[PDB]
Amino acid sequence: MKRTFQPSVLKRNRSHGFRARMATKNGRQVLARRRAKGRARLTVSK
Amino acid sequence: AVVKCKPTSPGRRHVVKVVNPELHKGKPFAPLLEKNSKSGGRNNNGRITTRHIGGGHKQAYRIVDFKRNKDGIPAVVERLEYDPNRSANIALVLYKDGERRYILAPKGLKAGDQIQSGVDAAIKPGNTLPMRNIPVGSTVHNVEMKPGKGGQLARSAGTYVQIVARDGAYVTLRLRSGEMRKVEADCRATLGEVGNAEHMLRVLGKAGAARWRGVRPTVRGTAMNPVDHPHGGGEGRNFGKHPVTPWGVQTKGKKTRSNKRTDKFIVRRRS
RNA sequence: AGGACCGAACCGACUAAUGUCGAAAAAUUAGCGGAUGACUUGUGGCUGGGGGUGAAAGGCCAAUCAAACCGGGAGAUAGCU
RNA sequence: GCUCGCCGGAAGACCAAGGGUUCCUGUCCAACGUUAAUCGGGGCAGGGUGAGUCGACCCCUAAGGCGAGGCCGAAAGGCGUAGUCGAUGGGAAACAGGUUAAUAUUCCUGUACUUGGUGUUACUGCGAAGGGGGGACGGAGAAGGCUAUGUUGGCCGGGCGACGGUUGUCCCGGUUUAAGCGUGUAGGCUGGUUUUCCAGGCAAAUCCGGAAAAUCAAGGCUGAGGCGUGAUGACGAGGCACUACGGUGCUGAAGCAACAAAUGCCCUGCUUCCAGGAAAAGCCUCUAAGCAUCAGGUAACAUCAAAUCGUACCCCAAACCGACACAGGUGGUCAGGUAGAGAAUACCAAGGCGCUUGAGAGAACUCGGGUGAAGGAACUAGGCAAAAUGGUGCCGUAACUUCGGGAGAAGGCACGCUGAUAUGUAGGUGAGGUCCCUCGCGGAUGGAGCUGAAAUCAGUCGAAGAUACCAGCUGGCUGCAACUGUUUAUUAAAAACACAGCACUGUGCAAACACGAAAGUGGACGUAUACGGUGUGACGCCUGCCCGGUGCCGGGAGGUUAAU
RNA sequence: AAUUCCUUGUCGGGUAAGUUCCGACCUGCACGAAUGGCGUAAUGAUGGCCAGGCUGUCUCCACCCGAGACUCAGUGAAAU
RNA sequence: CUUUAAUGUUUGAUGUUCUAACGUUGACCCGUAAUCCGGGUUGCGGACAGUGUCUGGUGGGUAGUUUGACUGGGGCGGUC
RNA sequence: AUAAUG
RNA sequence: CGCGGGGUGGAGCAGCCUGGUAGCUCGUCGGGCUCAUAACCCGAAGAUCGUCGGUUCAAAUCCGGCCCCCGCAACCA
Repeated sequence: MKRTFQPSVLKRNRSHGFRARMATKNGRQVLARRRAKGRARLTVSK
Repeated sequence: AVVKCKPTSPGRRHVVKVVNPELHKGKPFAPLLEKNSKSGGRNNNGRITTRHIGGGHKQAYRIVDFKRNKDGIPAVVERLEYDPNRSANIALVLYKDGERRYILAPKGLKAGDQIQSGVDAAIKPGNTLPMRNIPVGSTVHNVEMKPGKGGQLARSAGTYVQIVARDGAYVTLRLRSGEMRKVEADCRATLGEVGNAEHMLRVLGKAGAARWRGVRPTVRGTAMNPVDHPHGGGEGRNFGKHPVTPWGVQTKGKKTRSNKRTDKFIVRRRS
């Protein structure tokens, strides 16, 4: 079967990445929730 | 000649190609070419607008000379050319100054023919001059809605507008739809009928024929579910509903012409 | 010349068997259909929750779609178990 | 270590995507491996990723994202100009050999090549977000010229062989060599050079474009491969040498010819067809704003610089994606022998493995299959499943039809080996020689050698010669849909959906319509032979009767009618 | 007849025997001319039906070869 | 007061011409190496069109919901 | 202007 | 078996929701017109209302049963 997740670091960085979140206020809300959450992982990264 | 294809294979039996031997077999004049990427019918929002289009063979836009800005300049057509976007053929006119620009091809045109533009020009077809020196009732095309606009009316193949009345600066016209309307006398117009009138004769002849035209197949509304389309439903092609557009606007008899401000230009309604 | 014929790759998923604590949350085996085209696919985008997309099944949109998922109203309500 | 067996268009060898040390060595093993394990993608420790030439980064650009002002929007924000991102594209340049336990076009050896900076010398007018040329393009088909590669012959080296023959028409092995440089071929395109004039190319122009003559008939561009050089070098079978018995040191002959032949190259071609087939920069060329004893531009030489990142391993999988060491899913490249039309398929080479539980028993029953007397669909919801049909050449082939079909209709015949025709033919390829010549990778003549079907005749073997794998069941009536296609991924591949065609209807462009509170786009850079919508669904013969109800359209007298 | 209730209508053909199929009789429960009507060559993993051929589909199964079942050793589930 | 004529004043109901509002996805020039936008001339329309306020009408495109019970089960019928 | 049949 | 409608001169149809006194066309009968028929013209006859019972002063009319006809319903495993 073809699994729904076919990996791709580039497409992941361009959407789920830090800069993709910084591009709009809605992503900054996400990062604010991340820092509020206290999680060590702010965003996916190399 | 409009040769009919032999039914050597299925789906070719109904094909009726319109051969045009006069057309040049070679590459288009390079500088006038420019990119024309497909839109897919999507808008800036990216949501679909014009349904059942897109796809088809790649094509490049031609910079046809609508305005005919040159005045009193002699010219000779170099070679006929086919514009994939257009139904009508285009001619690569060679101006005396050596500048080249494509224009719409009159039905009465051949290679090496001489033409010219300007307020003077000539009654000879293919010339483009403002509607004042034009004799009443002569065939015209590429009419401008406003002076300097370039080209608007009857630019399609096989289409032409004939003068019926000339009310001073106003110039009444018989549009191909039969809807009479006046235009400014200052507006330029090209004499003679538009060429490639045989384009209507083509009947495609195959299921995939829409696909390279950028046309896409249309789904009938009865086939659609009631949630998606106002029609449809039932357990056996049930109907009985009044016909409508998918958004619910009435069809098969629902006029929507009400700009109001432009109505004054209109004289007689289409019939 | 062909949405042409036969037939691999490739694609499509018709019959039966196998298998339904299976090797696999849809397969494999033995036969099929398409296969120069309305073809297939790689890569990167655009279109999204009363909307998208849809050669139209009311399908598809992260194994969930006659209205996705997440979180918040919310300890909703339930003459019911 | 000796044998068997499997894939061998892969079950092999290189990468990308994607994993993140799984790579190599030492050592250990509880836990990890469906078994034991002194084994391991497991534990621990150490080692391993070498670039001016590869890629990325970089210059540039498509879809598209962001977006200085701006427009719009209750706020958030949306749209979008200049710009700048975005390779899945384009853009300068490296090969051969050798070496490590694990890395190399990256190191070493040999041989080069390209883009810039600087200095000297000899000369010269140089110079933009500007112009032009170039970059720069489709499907399909055909044929020619070559190569990768294979076979044979020759040559070289070795063997002459443990059951019969085997110094011969004999057997085994080797016969490998690039980038660069020189020549510039097969072949492809375009008539060139000189001068004048000019509303053309947002300004200018010697460039391009156009109009004129002058004058000769070729010049120039593009272009695989070949031949020399690179290379009296490297590589090289086998001996000769040392063994911690893993390997190292040394030596090293021939290294040609003919034929077959690509999906690879010439070809980003030629021809043909329509569905008319990116953008920009690097590149070439022309000027302006400018600047001339300068700065710059060209040529030669010297010299310097080319940084940064990736480089291990897996990569159709136990390392990716699948909760598994999972019969699944995952793009590209290289690519041989025999048989065959074939990348099918069968058997093999190089190469990789025998799939992480075995040993006996040989029951019912289950699964994967072989064969089976007589009947041959009597089975059953139903010829489901199996059996069978199966290739090439040739004969022959109906009803019906839109005159292409049906059709590969159906139904038969000829298929092996050997010899002769013919001490292997037709054909293909092509040396020696001769001859022409404006001398070259030449044009003719000439035919050795090599390669090599097919057909006829004769003979012969087997029960069976398309002998295996491979490899259509066919015919007739009829329903339906024209047909190709498309659909419920994961129980519905269909009469449904779509379909060309036909009809009606909407629309004069600031188009109807569509998204969006709006701006703006889409339609469309199209516009009435255009497009949207609906219905119908090739084609052939056709398509009536009814406007009462309902929908639409036209008309406006009057009745009525809200805000005001 | 993908519409036909009554019904397995009736007549004719195919089969020894045919609620299906083909042709026809029209009493069309409840076809009808672009939610098209009637034909139609080619085409079909389409529906129904017939023949040849072919066969363990069956009459009636039999035997053999392999993977399990079984025994021994090792590891070691599940629903309930 | 009734009935009526001339002129002025005060406004309403119409039909034409005009420009200054306004519309301009006409052309040219500039910001500007930008077709956006803005500004300046000019052309064609022109107190139309358009938007806002208010209101009539149409309105399943959309939203919130209704669609009772009794019943020898349910529904039909009947009943309250 | 309307008149069928024998 | 349920709901709704209908039954009237020889035939096809009103009146049958507000019960006092059933009409229409055609056919039939008689007399004209034509040499005759059909037609035309004139005149006349013909049904106490499917049948059987109840209220009501009185019923084709309202009510109820029965005998018929017709449309529709006869549903979800």
